[PDB]
Amino acid sequence: SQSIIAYTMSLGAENSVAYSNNSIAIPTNFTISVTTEILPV
Amino acid sequence: ANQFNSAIGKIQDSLFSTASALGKLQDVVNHNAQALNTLVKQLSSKFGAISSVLNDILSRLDPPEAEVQIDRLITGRLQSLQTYVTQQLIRAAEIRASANLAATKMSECVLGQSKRVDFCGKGYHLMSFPQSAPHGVVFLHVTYVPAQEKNFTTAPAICHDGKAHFPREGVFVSNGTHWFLTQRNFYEPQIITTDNTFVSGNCDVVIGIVNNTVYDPLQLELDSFKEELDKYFKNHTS
Amino acid sequence: SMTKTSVDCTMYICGDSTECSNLLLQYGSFCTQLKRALTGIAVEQDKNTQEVFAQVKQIYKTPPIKYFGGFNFSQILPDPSKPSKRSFIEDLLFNKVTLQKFNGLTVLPPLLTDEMIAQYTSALLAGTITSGWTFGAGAALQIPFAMQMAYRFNGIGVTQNVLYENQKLIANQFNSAIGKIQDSLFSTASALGKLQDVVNHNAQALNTLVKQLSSKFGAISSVLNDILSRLDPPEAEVQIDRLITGRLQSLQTYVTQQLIRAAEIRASANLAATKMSECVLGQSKRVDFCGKGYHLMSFPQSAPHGVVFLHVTYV
Amino acid sequence: TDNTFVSGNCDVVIGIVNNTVYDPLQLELDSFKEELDKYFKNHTS
Ligand SMILES: *[C@@H]1O[C@H](CO[C@@H]2O[C@@H](C)[C@@H](O)[C@@H](O)[C@@H]2O)[C@@H](O[C@@H]2O[C@H](CO)[C@@H](O)[C@H](O)[C@H]2NC(C)=O)[C@H](O)[C@H]1NC(C)=O
Ligand SMILES: *[C@@H]1O[C@H](CO)[C@@H](O[C@@H]2O[C@H](CO)[C@@H](O)[C@H](O)[C@H]2NC(C)=O)[C@H](O)[C@H]1NC(C)=O
Ligand SMILES: *[C@@H]1O[C@H](CO)[C@@H](O[C@@H]2O[C@H](CO)[C@@H](O)[C@H](O)[C@H]2NC(C)=O)[C@H](O)[C@H]1NC(C)=O
Ligand SMILES: *[C@@H]1O[C@H](CO)[C@@H](O[C@@H]2O[C@H](CO)[C@@H](O)[C@H](O)[C@H]2NC(C)=O)[C@H](O)[C@H]1NC(C)=O
Ligand SMILES: *[C@@H]1O[C@H](CO)[C@@H](O[C@@H]2O[C@H](CO)[C@@H](O)[C@H](O)[C@H]2NC(C)=O)[C@H](O)[C@H]1NC(C)=O
Repeated sequence: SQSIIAYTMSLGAENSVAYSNNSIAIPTNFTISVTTEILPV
Repeated sequence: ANQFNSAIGKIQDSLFSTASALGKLQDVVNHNAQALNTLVKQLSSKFGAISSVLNDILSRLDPPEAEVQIDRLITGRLQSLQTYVTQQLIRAAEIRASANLAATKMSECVLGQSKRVDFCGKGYHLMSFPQSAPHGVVFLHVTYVPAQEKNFTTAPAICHDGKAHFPREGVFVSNGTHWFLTQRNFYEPQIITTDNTFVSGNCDVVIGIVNNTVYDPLQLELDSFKEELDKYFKNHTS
Repeated sequence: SMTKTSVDCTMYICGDSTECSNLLLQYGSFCTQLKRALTGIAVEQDKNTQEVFAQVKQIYKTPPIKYFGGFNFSQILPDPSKPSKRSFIEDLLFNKVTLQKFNGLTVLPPLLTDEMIAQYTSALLAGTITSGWTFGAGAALQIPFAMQMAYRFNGIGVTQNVLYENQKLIANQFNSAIGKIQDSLFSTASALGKLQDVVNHNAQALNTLVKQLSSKFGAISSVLNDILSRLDPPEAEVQIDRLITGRLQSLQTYVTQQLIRAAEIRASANLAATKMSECVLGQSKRVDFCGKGYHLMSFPQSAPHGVVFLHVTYV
Repeated sequence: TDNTFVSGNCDVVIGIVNNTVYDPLQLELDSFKEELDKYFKNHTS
């Protein structure tokens, strides 16, 4: 039973940075990401 | 190479089946077509005249009477033309801003590697490739994204011999017992030596400085050869 | 962004007059174009706000303990003791920047309420003080603020050992500079006039549009019913058409001016989005882009119809 | 010599001045050589 529902905007996840006092997060791998950008000329 | 190949393969699916982008060029085309259509359909309005056809006004009225109706039509159609031209000038200015931006992106993302953040994609810019779309340009922005993060215990400096050691390029990290010096954006642990660290003052000024030994390869080789020479001298003496 | 408005040509021009609207019909689609233009402006305002502020994948929060190496961010961090969790600087900006419906003119509300803008600003600030520039170029990787500021010193060509040995002095200098930002924002005048200028320009435009209804334009009167009950239909046609032409000219002028001003605001919003991407989400090597001096960092703060970047630089 | 690099002779650069660029390796090796020479001289006589 599909229907139209109204909600309040969700701005994204709620992630709390684990900012410690003497701790640092270093990446150990990577990813090659190809995004797209379309521009009228 | 495999990751780039997979991403370029997925590009053909994240462009035309997911909507999202590619609507700017279509919006440009639709806006221009709509402007032309409104202008051409304004020819059917009367604007107060008896008929919207100049032939019908002229065939049924004497000159002095037809002047009024022809003038009503002239005023209305001139107003519609002026509105069209003003809207076109505003749209032209907007498209010129967009074209200047596209030219800047071609100069800086494609012809070189850009340090400007978020200018050429989300991530650290590697390069960009252009493609031509109807009335537009499509940049494929190849960027480098850190993937798997591990949290270590970090220190600002190292006090080995009463002198603070700061990293030449990178950060000090510890996995719990040992201290290494890695680069910023990829965990590549390296033994802290005098080659990758520089001394600046004693260890009584920095806040958070920790205790660790700093390896000196020159002193290591010198001590080795000195021990060998001392053993040889002792053997020669007795 | 700027105020998103909307107009009803029938209401504004020939309000509740049957044979004024009947003659207005003869002008064709002259008033669908105005409706489409105002709709485009409104959608563009929402797009501008979203592009400027929605630069964060998640909503970052600082840890409960607010010690960042001695740098004191109390005046820019959110205040939980408020309905809208806004900072002290944001509250001052929202209180300081503060300033038609009767005839066909309506004002639409922005898609992002001020609470959502404040949440976005807090997310950007928490990311930039708990993870540096890493939160804008991928996942958020924490780093102690003293070490992050040493990174930023190394960026502008000064060895990091300069910051560590002068950490207390740099923290005190930053605290003094951030404490003067509450006074220099309003007393010095200069800036903060742009947002108030935008609001006042919108109010002036709407007031002039609704005051154009009191002009005769060569007709016997500016009231449709007064023309109706004074002259016969064939004679009243000319006066009603004069009124229609005058009010249509007023509406076209208003819409054209709105389009030009929306172009200017779109250019400014693109600049603000670029400044958020480059000054806040990273460290900029472009001169004078992120303040006078060698750019160290930046912090965003929402303001009514705009943004305020606090640019921390090294002189 | 750690923070300076050598390129050619001094007849090209305009305004090149005179000073002694300290060499830590040379200093340590010379000190060790002097100590070894003194030890050898003591051993011989
Ligand atoms: C970091 O180390 C310093 C220096 O430690 C000295 O050298 C080491 C290699 C080892 O031999 C230690 O026993 C030496 O003391 C520490 O400074 C010492 O602090 C203690 C306690 O207050 C004091 O009795 C000593 O005199 C200090 N030594 C010197 C040379 O100043 C310092 O406490 C260590 N810091 C931490 C956080 O562990
Ligand atoms: C870094 O990530 C890559 C990409 O996920 C990893 O490579 C994958 O490894 C898994 C497990 O062996 C394989 O099944 C996949 O086929 C690999 N992918 C590719 C594209 O080769 C890689 O192992 C990770 N590196 C480290 C050090 O963890
Ligand atoms: C932190 O990393 C070091 C370096 O890899 C680890 O020490 C190694 O431990 C293994 C297993 O016993 C030995 O074979 C290696 O020789 C050690 N390396 C060195 C340089 O000593 C250490 O175990 C790690 N600590 C933790 C808690 O994982
Ligand atoms: C992080 O370490 C610093 C010192 O390098 C701490 O600063 C002081 O820590 C003591 C306890 O060691 C507290 O009593 C003081 O109040 C702290 N100073 C200030 C100005 O608050 C700091 O507390 C440590 N922890 C955190 C979470 O920042
Ligand atoms: C950061 O600055 C704020 C002011 O912006 C400081 O808050 C003041 O604290 C003092 C001492 O308790 C009070 O007398 C003032 O009334 C406070 N001002 C406000 C506006 O609340 C805060 O203490 C500073 N933080 C640090 C660590 O020094």
